[PDB]
Amino acid sequence: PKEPEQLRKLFIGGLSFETTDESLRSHFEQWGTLTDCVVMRDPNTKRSRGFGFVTYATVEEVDAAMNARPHKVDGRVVEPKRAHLTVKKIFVGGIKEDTEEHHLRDYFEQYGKIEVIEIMTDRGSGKKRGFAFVTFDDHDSVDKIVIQKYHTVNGHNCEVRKAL
Ligand SMILES: CCNc1ccc(C)nn1
Repeated sequence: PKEPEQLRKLFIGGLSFETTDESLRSHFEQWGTLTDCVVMRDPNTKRSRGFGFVTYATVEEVDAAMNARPHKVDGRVVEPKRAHLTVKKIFVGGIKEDTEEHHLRDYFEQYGKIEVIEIMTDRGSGKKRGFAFVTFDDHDSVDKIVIQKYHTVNGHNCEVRKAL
């Protein structure tokens, strides 16, 4: 059936205070069907809080919207994020001693543009320790990676988390 609603949402920060439900929707409907679109407002003044959210029908639509950044909405470049600890680096554990840089590259390059691959080695012996760090040029790669239940790299079932 339908992917969980939480995984179909984009929070949108940095809105122009003149953006409305209607103008935010007209913008983001370019990349898919929107089931919901709200600008957050003060309950008493109705003045914009400067952020909102949109909900797409599918995760592929969320991907399309993030691939179309930067978004200029009503004259202002906004900041869309998936459902925040916003980082560009992941820890990859469980890769043992036989996983190479090209294994990590070939797998993770389909999530985002890779800038650094660091396979960790023992400070004394030089032996591989069984984990690595991958740095991307942008946070959405990481956000897509860490919501997956599973990552299989070089036949290993890997543990992947955000790295600070
Ligand atoms: C040690 C390998 N480092 C990297 C960095 C970036 C890319 C794309 N591939 N490999």
